[PDB]
Formats: sequence, C-alpha cells, structure tokens
Amino acid sequence: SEVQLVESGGGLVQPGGSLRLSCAASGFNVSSYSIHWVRQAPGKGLEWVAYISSSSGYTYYADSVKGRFTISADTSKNTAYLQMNSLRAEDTAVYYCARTWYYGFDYWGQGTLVTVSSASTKGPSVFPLAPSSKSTSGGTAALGCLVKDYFPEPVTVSWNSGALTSGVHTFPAVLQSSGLYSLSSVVTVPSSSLGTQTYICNVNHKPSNTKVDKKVEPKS
Amino acid sequence: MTQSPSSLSASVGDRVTITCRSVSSAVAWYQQKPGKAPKLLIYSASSLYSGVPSRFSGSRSGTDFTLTISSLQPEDFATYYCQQFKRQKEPITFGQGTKVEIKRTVAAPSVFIFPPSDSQLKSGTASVVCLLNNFYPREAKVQWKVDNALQSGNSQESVTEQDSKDSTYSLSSTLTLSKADYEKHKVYACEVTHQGLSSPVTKSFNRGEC
Amino acid sequence: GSATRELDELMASLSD
Repeated sequence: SEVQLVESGGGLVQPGGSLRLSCAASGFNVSSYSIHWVRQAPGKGLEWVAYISSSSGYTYYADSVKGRFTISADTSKNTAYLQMNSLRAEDTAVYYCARTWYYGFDYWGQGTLVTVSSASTKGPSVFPLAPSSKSTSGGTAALGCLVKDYFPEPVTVSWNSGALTSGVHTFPAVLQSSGLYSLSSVVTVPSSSLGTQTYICNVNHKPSNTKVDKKVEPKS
Repeated sequence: MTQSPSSLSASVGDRVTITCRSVSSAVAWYQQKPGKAPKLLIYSASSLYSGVPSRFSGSRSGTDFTLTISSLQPEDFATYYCQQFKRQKEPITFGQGTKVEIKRTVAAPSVFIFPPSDSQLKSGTASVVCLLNNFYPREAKVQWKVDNALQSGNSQESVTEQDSKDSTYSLSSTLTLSKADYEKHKVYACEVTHQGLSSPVTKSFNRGEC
Repeated sequence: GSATRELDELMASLSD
C-alpha cells in the first residue's frame, strides 16, 4: 500500500442536520487526480454523488444531492471534503471517496457510516432464546440471544467469551418502525450438551458503552 | 434508484459474462465483498487493472459492455457493478449490483422455534423467533400461525451471507406481539417451505408449557 | 496526470 484515502467525520445526525466528511489522501497529490464521493445504503448498490477536480475547481453533483451537498478540497492539506446539509433518512449510507483512474476509480477509502435518524443512542436489551426442552438427549439443539431496541449500529455478539464459534449465526440487524435496531444471534450445539455446558452470549454495544452477558438455559 | 443487487448462481469453475444494463462512452467494472470497499477490475471498457487476475476480462460490442470471468474460483463469489460514463446527466452511474453466489447441492433447513423470555414479557412485548439453519438455496417461505390463524404484517426476516465453509444460508423470522395479545393465544407455529423439504415443516410451542 | 485527463474533460464538457 502506497496510495491511500482515509475518511472521517461520519456518524450520527438528525434529519435537517449537517455533517462534514473528510478524505485525506496520501501517496499522490489531489491536484493531479480528480476525486469522487460514492455512497451505499445498507443492502443497496453504489451511488455516485459528487466529483471535484482540485486543480481546475470543477465540481459536479448527482441530482439526488444537488443543492444540499458541497464538495471541496484543500490542496495544502491534500484533503477533499463533503459538506452535507439538510440531511434525510435516505442519506443514511456508507460514504466512500475514490480517485479517478482513466475511465474508472482505482483507490477507495475505507468508508464511513452516516446514520441520519431522530433516534438517540441507546443500549440493547438482551433476551435469551431458550433451547427446546423437547430436544432432548440427541441430536442437535439451537439456542440464541435476541438483541433488541438499540441505536445506532453496530453490535457485536460472541459466545462463551469467544470459546464457542462453530455453528454461530449472528443475523443482520433490522431497523424497526421505532427507529431502533434488533438482531438475533444463534448457535447449534449437541442436545446432550444442554444439561452439561453453560452458554452465555456476550453482547457489546460500543456506541452506548453497554456490554451485556446473558446466560441462555433450557426451559425446562 | 438505487436498489438491492440481483442474484446469479454459479458453480466453481463456471464461465460468467455480465452485461452492463442513453449510450455510454466507457464502462468500468468493480468487485465488492461484504463490509469491504469496491475493488476496480476493468477500466476503460477493456483494460485489466494492475494485479487483477487474467481470468477477468472486459469487452465492448456495439453499445453493450461486458465483463467475463473465464472460470470462477471461490474468491470471485461477490457482488459486481458496472459503472457507465456518458457525456450527459448523470455522467457517472453505477448499475444495479450482480451478486454471484455459489451453487451448492440442495439442503433442507433445520427449523427451531423460540418462545419469548419471561423478562421480555415484563416489558410489555412478546417476540417469537423462528430459525432456519444452514440451508440451500436461499429462497425459503416462513409462515406464522397463531392458534391456526395465518399471520401477515407482524413479522420481519433477516438472512445471513452465504457461509464461507459450507455455502448455506440461515434465516431468522421474528414475530412481534404485545404482551396482551401474546397472552390471548395458545399455539405458536412457524411453517417452513423449501426446495429441500418434500412437504412443509412446522415447529410449534404452546404458551405456558415452554 | 494523463490518468485523470479523459474523465476530467468528459465532466468539463457537460451541458445537461
């Protein structure tokens, strides 16, 4: 790695608010290559949104952001910016900057998540998904935790402090109509192990400084 | 505008040619994997980007631009995008993503149902979860029944990314009711229909027994 | 340099 694009300034904002993203470039001069912003809503495709030639000053915006976003650059700090005003729910996405390479974008930043919501930051409630007592001695049982009513993304879930990894599925979060997120994490284990091994999900919500361990035990 | 990627199933070793769906001057192609930045494959219609494998190629014919992967390997299963450049608004546009997934033998899901916890019920809500574990193909139908009344509009689904080791999917469906509504009924059932099941499988519990 | 020229000229030439 010699050329690099490093973004920052993302995170949380309310509808009507404003954020400023930065794109710090190294290994090349911003006055030698044009730079773009591209965004991606969760589970959706890539959307090109703005362009700037730092040397000429020429700027262009997608109609989806025209009049609301301003792209600019400071050649002395070798950094490009995206000023985003009048933000809406639908502007929620990972924002990337990227460099022109003939007809193509060669280098891309790591992405910064922007979440536009009226929700305040809130830790999850964690509830056990208790294994079926009608399992029973064999063969395979399932158990899990429901991680509910948190904002914003992300949450991490581990099992038995990372000692249990085989058979774990932590599902993508869904945004509920409350504007809060919810996900489940599940694991399959031998049914014979339900009476003989403790299972604990370790849920970490870094944005709220919340960490919950929940013991998940049979019905019985 | 924009939207979810479309899907293409292929076996390791298969040959794949994607066509980029106002005529364009040039096109670029990208590969993207979950939680990662897009990666440039082909620029200016047909130029292989430095370090991209030679099994990736791009070509123009008339007004139609294609990307061909001559023989797929595991690391090529990902979402692909064409980028159109044109001398007219909008001048740069990414097409709908094409998610190339691994074709695997059909595998029926293992199904598990979970009642709401007593602690959740204290807070005035009941969430009932139905798990479909390690199945293929991705397409499955989950139908909730409460006292044999078929439900709609009170559940949400979520599906995992295709498993890196066994190429299956897993799916959660959560049925959400008020505590009051949950307590008005007895039998909670999740009915699953899938290509690997000769008839639907139902998992159920009765409130107060589990 | 020449890597940025084609797209930059494309963008500068736009009228609609």
